[PDB]
Amino acid sequence: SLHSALLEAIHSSGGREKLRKV
Amino acid sequence: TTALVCDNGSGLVKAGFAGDDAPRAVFPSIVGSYVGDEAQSKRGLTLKYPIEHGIITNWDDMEKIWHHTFYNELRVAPEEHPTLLTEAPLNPKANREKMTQIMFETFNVPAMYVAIQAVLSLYASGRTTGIVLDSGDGVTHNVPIYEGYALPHAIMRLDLAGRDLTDYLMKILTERGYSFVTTAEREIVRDIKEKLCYVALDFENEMATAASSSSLEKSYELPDGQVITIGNERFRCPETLFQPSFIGMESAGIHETTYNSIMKCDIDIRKDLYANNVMSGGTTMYPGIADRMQKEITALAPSTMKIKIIAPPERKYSVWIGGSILASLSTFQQMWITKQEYDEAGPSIVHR
Ligand SMILES: Nc1ncnc2c1ncn2[C@@H]1O[C@H](COP(=O)(O)OP(=O)(O)OP(=O)(O)O)[C@@H](O)[C@H]1O
Ligand SMILES: [Ca+2]
Ligand SMILES: [Ca+2]
Ligand SMILES: [Ca+2]
Repeated sequence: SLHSALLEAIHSSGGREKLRKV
Repeated sequence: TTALVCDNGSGLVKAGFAGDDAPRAVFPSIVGSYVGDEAQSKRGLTLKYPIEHGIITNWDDMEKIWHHTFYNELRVAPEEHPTLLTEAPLNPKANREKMTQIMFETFNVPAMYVAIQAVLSLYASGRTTGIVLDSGDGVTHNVPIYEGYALPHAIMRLDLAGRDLTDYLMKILTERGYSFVTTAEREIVRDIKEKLCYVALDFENEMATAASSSSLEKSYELPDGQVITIGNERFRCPETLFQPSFIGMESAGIHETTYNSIMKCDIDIRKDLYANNVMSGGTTMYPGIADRMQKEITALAPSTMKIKIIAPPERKYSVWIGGSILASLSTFQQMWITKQEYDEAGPSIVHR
Protein backbone atom coordinates (compact mmCIF):
# COMPACT_ATOMS: atom_id res chain seq x y z
CA SER A 1 0.00 0.00 0.00
CA LEU A 2 0.76 3.73 -0.09
CA HIS A 3 1.82 3.71 3.52
CA SER A 4 3.94 0.59 3.51
CA ALA A 5 6.09 2.17 0.79
CA LEU A 6 6.48 5.38 2.84
CA LEU A 7 7.07 3.40 6.07
CA GLU A 8 9.68 1.27 4.37
CA ALA A 9 11.40 4.35 2.97
CA ILE A 10 11.51 5.84 6.46
CA HIS A 11 13.09 2.67 7.86
CA SER A 12 15.76 2.64 5.17
CA SER A 13 16.39 6.42 4.93
CA GLY A 14 19.65 6.20 6.92
CA GLY A 15 18.84 9.32 8.92
CA ARG A 16 20.77 12.55 8.81
CA GLU A 17 23.95 10.92 7.37
CA LYS A 18 22.15 10.60 4.04
CA LEU A 19 21.13 14.28 4.03
CA ARG A 20 23.22 17.21 2.72
CA LYS A 21 25.84 18.55 5.06
CA VAL A 22 25.35 22.22 5.76
CA THR B 1 11.91 23.32 -6.86
CA THR B 2 13.23 22.72 -3.35
CA ALA B 3 10.94 22.16 -0.38
CA LEU B 4 11.29 24.11 2.87
CA VAL B 5 10.88 22.79 6.40
CA CYS B 6 9.78 25.15 9.15
CA ASP B 7 9.59 23.79 12.69
CA ASN B 8 7.95 26.47 14.90
CA GLY B 9 8.56 26.06 18.63
CA SER B 10 7.58 28.06 21.70
CA GLY B 11 11.15 29.37 22.05
CA LEU B 12 12.92 28.77 18.74
CA VAL B 13 12.14 28.62 15.05
CA LYS B 14 14.17 26.03 13.19
CA ALA B 15 14.00 26.42 9.46
CA GLY B 16 15.78 25.34 6.32
CA PHE B 17 15.71 23.36 3.09
CA ALA B 18 14.42 19.83 2.76
CA GLY B 19 17.32 17.51 2.03
CA ASP B 20 19.73 19.39 4.31
CA ASP B 21 21.02 17.61 7.44
CA ALA B 22 20.28 20.52 9.77
CA PRO B 23 18.26 23.74 9.85
CA ARG B 24 20.24 26.68 8.49
CA ALA B 25 18.13 29.14 10.45
CA VAL B 26 17.56 28.95 14.18
CA PHE B 27 16.30 32.02 15.96
CA PRO B 28 14.08 33.11 18.83
CA SER B 29 10.32 32.91 18.20
CA ILE B 30 9.84 36.42 19.53
CA VAL B 31 8.20 39.56 18.17
CA GLY B 32 9.35 42.80 19.81
CA SER B 33 7.91 45.55 15.16
CA TYR B 34 11.06 43.36 15.27
CA VAL B 35 11.54 39.60 14.96
CA GLY B 36 14.03 37.15 16.40
CA ASP B 37 17.60 38.26 17.07
CA GLU B 38 16.76 41.83 16.05
CA ALA B 39 14.18 42.00 18.86
CA GLN B 40 16.40 40.87 21.74
CA SER B 41 19.29 43.18 20.98
CA LYS B 42 16.76 46.06 20.88
CA ARG B 43 14.90 44.98 24.04
CA GLY B 44 14.67 48.47 25.56
CA LEU B 45 9.14 47.62 22.27
CA THR B 46 7.96 44.73 24.48
CA LEU B 47 8.60 41.07 23.67
CA LYS B 48 5.80 38.64 22.81
CA TYR B 49 5.93 34.87 22.17
CA PRO B 50 3.31 33.95 19.52
CA ILE B 51 3.56 30.25 20.39
CA GLU B 52 2.70 29.24 23.94
CA HIS B 53 3.16 25.65 25.09
CA GLY B 54 3.50 24.57 21.42
CA ILE B 55 0.25 26.14 20.25
CA ILE B 56 0.05 29.27 18.09
CA THR B 57 -1.90 31.86 20.12
CA ASN B 58 -1.10 35.14 18.37
CA TRP B 59 -1.76 34.90 14.64
CA ASP B 60 -0.65 38.40 13.68
CA ASP B 61 2.74 37.93 15.35
CA MET B 62 3.01 34.38 13.97
CA GLU B 63 2.61 35.82 10.49
CA LYS B 64 5.53 38.21 11.16
CA ILE B 65 7.61 35.19 12.24
CA TRP B 66 6.82 33.28 9.05
CA HIS B 67 7.56 36.34 6.93
CA HIS B 68 10.90 36.90 8.65
CA THR B 69 11.66 33.18 8.14
CA PHE B 70 10.99 33.23 4.44
CA TYR B 71 12.41 36.61 3.55
CA ASN B 72 15.13 37.58 6.04
CA GLU B 73 16.42 34.20 7.25
CA LEU B 74 16.10 31.85 4.26
CA ARG B 75 15.97 34.59 1.56
CA VAL B 76 13.36 32.78 -0.55
CA ALA B 77 10.19 33.50 -2.50
CA PRO B 78 7.64 31.30 -0.69
CA GLU B 79 5.48 31.04 -3.82
CA GLU B 80 8.28 28.89 -5.35
CA HIS B 81 8.67 26.37 -2.50
CA PRO B 82 6.50 23.60 -1.17
CA THR B 83 6.58 24.15 2.60
CA LEU B 84 6.39 21.54 5.36
CA LEU B 85 5.32 22.97 8.74
CA THR B 86 5.07 21.28 12.14
CA GLU B 87 2.45 21.29 14.91
CA ALA B 88 2.17 20.17 18.52
CA PRO B 89 0.39 16.94 19.41
CA LEU B 90 -3.37 17.67 19.95
CA ASN B 91 -3.18 20.96 18.03
CA PRO B 92 -6.81 21.97 17.55
CA LYS B 93 -8.27 21.49 14.06
CA ALA B 94 -9.07 25.20 13.81
CA ASN B 95 -5.37 26.09 14.25
CA ARG B 96 -4.30 23.63 11.59
CA GLU B 97 -6.79 25.18 9.16
CA LYS B 98 -5.67 28.71 9.91
CA MET B 99 -1.99 27.78 9.37
CA THR B 100 -3.07 26.29 6.01
CA GLN B 101 -5.07 29.38 5.09
CA ILE B 102 -2.20 31.75 5.93
CA MET B 103 0.34 29.64 3.96
CA PHE B 104 -1.76 29.52 0.81
CA GLU B 105 -3.45 32.94 0.99
CA THR B 106 -0.80 35.18 2.52
CA PHE B 107 2.41 33.47 1.37
CA ASN B 108 1.06 31.78 -1.76
CA VAL B 109 2.91 28.51 -1.36
CA PRO B 110 2.57 26.06 -4.23
CA ALA B 111 2.05 23.21 -1.75
CA MET B 112 2.20 22.54 1.97
CA TYR B 113 1.96 19.89 4.68
CA VAL B 114 1.64 19.88 8.47
CA ALA B 115 3.28 17.08 10.44
CA ILE B 116 3.13 16.32 14.14
CA GLN B 117 6.48 17.27 15.75
CA ALA B 118 6.98 14.11 17.83
CA VAL B 119 6.19 11.95 14.81
CA LEU B 120 8.90 13.72 12.83
CA SER B 121 11.42 13.07 15.64
CA LEU B 122 10.53 9.36 15.54
CA TYR B 123 11.09 9.31 11.72
CA ALA B 124 14.49 10.95 12.19
CA SER B 125 15.59 7.95 14.25
CA GLY B 126 14.55 5.52 11.47
CA ARG B 127 11.38 4.45 13.34
CA THR B 128 7.63 4.36 12.64
CA THR B 129 6.60 2.80 15.96
CA GLY B 130 7.84 4.03 19.34
CA ILE B 131 7.24 6.58 22.11
CA VAL B 132 8.69 10.03 21.86
CA LEU B 133 9.49 12.32 24.79
CA ASP B 134 9.67 15.77 23.18
CA SER B 135 10.71 18.51 25.57
CA GLY B 136 11.47 22.04 24.33
CA ASP B 137 11.29 25.54 25.81
CA GLY B 138 7.58 25.67 26.52
CA VAL B 139 6.04 22.22 26.66
CA THR B 140 6.85 18.58 27.09
CA HIS B 141 4.84 15.70 25.56
CA ASN B 142 4.85 11.96 25.59
CA VAL B 143 3.64 10.63 22.25
CA PRO B 144 3.16 6.94 21.60
CA ILE B 145 3.06 6.23 17.91
CA TYR B 146 1.85 3.19 15.95
CA GLU B 147 3.04 3.03 12.36
CA GLY B 148 3.14 6.78 12.04
CA TYR B 149 -0.15 7.35 13.91
CA ALA B 150 0.02 9.20 17.23
CA LEU B 151 -2.30 7.37 19.61
CA PRO B 152 -4.64 10.18 20.75
CA HIS B 153 -5.83 8.73 24.10
CA ALA B 154 -2.26 8.08 25.26
CA ILE B 155 -0.68 11.45 24.43
CA MET B 156 0.38 13.35 27.60
CA ARG B 157 1.08 17.05 27.83
CA LEU B 158 3.15 18.49 30.64
CA ASP B 159 3.60 22.28 31.01
CA LEU B 160 7.15 21.96 32.28
CA ALA B 161 10.02 22.65 29.90
CA GLY B 162 13.18 24.67 29.30
CA ARG B 163 11.96 28.15 30.23
CA ASP B 164 10.61 26.82 33.54
CA LEU B 165 14.01 25.27 34.22
CA THR B 166 15.76 28.53 33.33
CA ASP B 167 13.44 30.45 35.71
CA TYR B 168 14.07 27.89 38.43
CA LEU B 169 17.84 28.24 38.04
CA MET B 170 17.39 32.05 38.32
CA LYS B 171 15.56 31.49 41.64
CA ILE B 172 18.03 29.03 43.18
CA LEU B 173 21.05 31.10 42.05
CA THR B 174 19.96 33.55 44.79
CA GLU B 175 20.96 31.00 47.41
CA ARG B 176 24.61 31.80 46.59
CA GLY B 177 23.83 35.55 46.54
CA TYR B 178 23.70 35.95 42.76
CA SER B 179 20.93 38.10 41.34
CA PHE B 180 19.50 37.61 37.93
CA VAL B 181 16.22 39.45 37.35
CA THR B 182 16.18 41.18 33.97
CA THR B 183 14.96 39.49 30.76
CA ALA B 184 18.47 40.01 29.39
CA GLU B 185 19.69 38.26 32.54
CA ARG B 186 17.31 35.41 31.95
CA GLU B 187 19.14 34.82 28.62
CA ILE B 188 22.40 34.66 30.57
CA VAL B 189 20.96 32.18 33.02
CA ARG B 190 19.64 30.11 30.08
CA ASP B 191 23.18 29.76 28.77
CA ILE B 192 24.53 28.86 32.25
CA LYS B 193 21.87 26.19 32.43
CA GLU B 194 22.91 24.80 29.07
CA LYS B 195 26.63 24.79 29.91
CA LEU B 196 26.72 23.59 33.52
CA CYS B 197 23.55 21.62 34.28
CA TYR B 198 23.22 17.84 34.34
CA VAL B 199 20.89 15.08 35.46
CA ALA B 200 22.05 13.10 38.50
CA LEU B 201 21.88 9.33 38.17
CA ASP B 202 20.70 9.27 41.78
CA PHE B 203 19.53 12.60 43.21
CA GLU B 204 19.83 11.87 46.97
CA ASN B 205 23.28 10.38 46.55
CA GLU B 206 24.40 13.37 44.41
CA MET B 207 23.06 15.83 47.01
CA ALA B 208 25.23 14.05 49.59
CA THR B 209 28.32 14.26 47.35
CA ALA B 210 27.69 17.96 46.84
CA ALA B 211 27.34 18.64 50.58
CA SER B 212 30.53 16.72 51.48
CA SER B 213 32.95 18.61 49.23
CA SER B 214 33.32 21.05 46.34
CA SER B 215 34.12 18.35 43.73
CA LEU B 216 30.90 19.02 41.75
CA GLU B 217 31.41 22.79 41.44
CA LYS B 218 31.80 24.53 38.11
CA SER B 219 32.11 28.18 37.12
CA TYR B 220 30.83 30.44 34.32
CA GLU B 221 32.30 33.88 33.80
CA LEU B 222 30.25 36.86 32.62
CA PRO B 223 31.80 39.54 30.33
CA ASP B 224 32.10 41.93 33.30
CA GLY B 225 34.30 39.43 35.17
CA GLN B 226 31.69 38.08 37.59
CA VAL B 227 32.34 34.39 38.17
CA ILE B 228 29.21 32.32 38.78
CA THR B 229 30.03 29.15 40.70
CA ILE B 230 27.41 26.47 41.41
CA GLY B 231 27.42 22.97 42.89
CA ASN B 232 24.15 21.14 43.59
CA GLU B 233 22.24 23.74 41.58
CA ARG B 234 23.82 22.11 38.53
CA PHE B 235 21.61 19.03 38.98
CA ARG B 236 18.75 20.42 41.10
CA CYS B 237 17.72 22.51 38.12
CA PRO B 238 16.88 19.65 35.73
CA GLU B 239 15.82 17.36 38.62
CA THR B 240 12.60 19.40 38.35
CA LEU B 241 11.74 17.25 35.27
CA PHE B 242 11.62 14.21 37.51
CA GLN B 243 10.24 16.12 40.54
CA PRO B 244 7.91 18.90 39.45
CA SER B 245 7.13 19.74 43.10
CA PHE B 246 10.43 21.75 42.91
CA ILE B 247 8.46 24.47 41.08
CA GLY B 248 5.10 23.97 42.82
CA MET B 249 3.55 21.63 40.26
CA GLU B 250 1.49 18.61 41.35
CA SER B 251 2.20 16.63 38.17
CA ALA B 252 4.17 13.40 37.92
CA GLY B 253 7.67 13.74 36.49
CA ILE B 254 8.72 12.75 32.96
CA HIS B 255 9.62 9.18 33.81
CA GLU B 256 6.09 8.68 35.21
CA THR B 257 4.32 10.51 32.42
CA THR B 258 6.26 8.19 30.03
CA TYR B 259 5.04 5.14 31.96
CA ASN B 260 1.47 6.45 32.24
CA SER B 261 1.38 7.15 28.51
CA ILE B 262 2.60 3.60 27.73
CA MET B 263 -0.08 2.27 30.10
CA LYS B 264 -2.81 4.08 28.15
CA CYS B 265 -1.80 2.04 25.10
CA ASP B 266 -2.92 -1.48 24.23
CA ILE B 267 -0.87 -4.05 26.11
CA ASP B 268 0.15 -5.63 22.77
CA ILE B 269 2.16 -2.54 21.75
CA ARG B 270 3.83 -1.70 25.14
CA LYS B 271 6.85 -3.89 24.45
CA ASP B 272 7.80 -2.05 21.31
CA LEU B 273 7.21 1.30 23.06
CA TYR B 274 9.47 0.35 26.01
CA ALA B 275 12.15 -0.75 23.56
CA ASN B 276 11.88 2.44 21.40
CA ASN B 277 11.78 5.47 23.77
CA VAL B 278 13.05 8.36 21.65
CA MET B 279 14.18 11.59 23.28
CA SER B 280 13.62 14.82 21.32
CA GLY B 281 14.07 18.54 21.92
CA GLY B 282 16.50 20.87 23.63
CA THR B 283 15.41 20.11 27.18
CA THR B 284 16.44 16.46 26.71
CA MET B 285 20.09 17.52 26.13
CA TYR B 286 21.18 17.40 29.84
CA PRO B 287 24.10 15.02 30.28
CA GLY B 288 23.00 11.93 32.21
CA ILE B 289 19.31 12.22 31.26
CA ALA B 290 19.27 9.05 29.15
CA ASP B 291 20.82 6.93 31.92
CA ARG B 292 18.49 8.43 34.53
CA MET B 293 15.42 7.78 32.34
CA GLN B 294 16.60 4.21 31.76
CA LYS B 295 16.88 3.72 35.53
CA GLU B 296 13.50 5.33 36.31
CA ILE B 297 11.52 3.55 33.62
CA THR B 298 13.14 0.26 34.68
CA ALA B 299 11.86 0.89 38.23
CA LEU B 300 8.33 1.48 36.88
CA ALA B 301 8.16 -1.29 34.24
CA PRO B 302 7.57 -5.07 34.58
CA SER B 303 10.77 -6.65 35.82
CA THR B 304 11.57 -8.57 32.60
CA MET B 305 10.76 -5.66 30.22
CA LYS B 306 13.50 -4.68 27.79
CA ILE B 307 13.91 -0.93 28.11
CA LYS B 308 15.80 1.29 25.66
CA ILE B 309 16.22 5.05 25.54
CA ILE B 310 17.38 6.55 22.23
CA ALA B 311 18.85 9.99 22.64
CA PRO B 312 20.51 11.11 19.41
CA PRO B 313 23.26 13.74 19.51
CA GLU B 314 21.29 15.87 17.02
CA ARG B 315 18.14 15.92 19.17
CA LYS B 316 17.89 19.70 19.53
CA TYR B 317 16.92 19.51 15.82
CA SER B 318 15.28 16.06 15.51
CA VAL B 319 11.87 17.42 14.67
CA TRP B 320 13.37 19.51 11.96
CA ILE B 321 15.57 16.66 10.62
CA GLY B 322 12.58 14.32 10.45
CA GLY B 323 10.75 16.91 8.35
CA SER B 324 13.75 17.26 6.05
CA ILE B 325 13.86 13.50 5.59
CA LEU B 326 10.09 13.21 5.05
CA ALA B 327 9.81 16.11 2.62
CA SER B 328 12.55 14.74 0.34
CA LEU B 329 11.34 11.11 0.08
CA SER B 330 9.92 10.34 -3.38
CA THR B 331 7.23 8.28 -1.64
CA PHE B 332 6.00 11.42 0.20
CA GLN B 333 5.58 13.57 -2.89
CA GLN B 334 1.95 12.66 -3.54
CA MET B 335 1.00 13.73 0.03
CA TRP B 336 1.55 17.49 -0.31
CA ILE B 337 -1.61 19.57 -0.19
CA THR B 338 -1.41 21.42 -3.53
CA LYS B 339 -2.52 24.96 -4.22
CA GLN B 340 -5.05 23.50 -6.74
CA GLU B 341 -6.70 21.51 -3.94
CA TYR B 342 -6.69 24.50 -1.60
CA ASP B 343 -8.02 26.74 -4.42
CA GLU B 344 -11.00 24.37 -4.93
CA ALA B 345 -11.71 23.02 -1.42
CA GLY B 346 -10.24 25.61 0.97
CA PRO B 347 -8.59 25.21 4.41
CA SER B 348 -10.54 22.23 5.65
CA ILE B 349 -8.75 20.07 3.05
CA VAL B 350 -5.83 19.89 5.52
CA HIS B 351 -7.68 17.20 7.61
CA ARG B 352 -7.75 15.01 4.53
N1 LIG C 1 22.47 21.72 26.09
C1 LIG C 1 21.31 22.02 26.68
N2 LIG C 1 21.03 21.77 27.97
C2 LIG C 1 19.83 22.09 28.52
N3 LIG C 1 18.82 22.69 27.87
C3 LIG C 1 19.02 23.01 26.58
C4 LIG C 1 20.28 22.68 25.90
N4 LIG C 1 20.21 23.11 24.62
C5 LIG C 1 18.99 23.68 24.48
N5 LIG C 1 18.29 23.60 25.65
C6 LIG C 1 16.93 24.13 25.88
O1 LIG C 1 15.98 23.66 24.93
C7 LIG C 1 15.01 24.68 24.73
C8 LIG C 1 14.87 24.88 23.22
O2 LIG C 1 14.55 23.59 22.64
P1 LIG C 1 13.58 23.38 21.41
O3 LIG C 1 14.04 24.19 20.24
O4 LIG C 1 13.41 21.90 21.31
O5 LIG C 1 12.19 24.02 22.03
P2 LIG C 1 11.03 24.73 21.16
O6 LIG C 1 10.64 23.86 19.98
O7 LIG C 1 11.43 26.16 20.99
O8 LIG C 1 9.85 24.69 22.30
P3 LIG C 1 8.57 23.68 22.50
O9 LIG C 1 8.82 22.35 21.88
O10 LIG C 1 8.45 23.51 24.00
O11 LIG C 1 7.44 24.47 21.87
C9 LIG C 1 15.46 25.90 25.55
O12 LIG C 1 14.82 25.92 26.83
C10 LIG C 1 16.92 25.65 25.74
O13 LIG C 1 17.45 26.33 26.85
CA1 LIG D 1 26.69 11.48 4.18
CA1 LIG E 1 9.37 21.97 19.56
CA1 LIG F 1 -4.67 -5.90 22.07
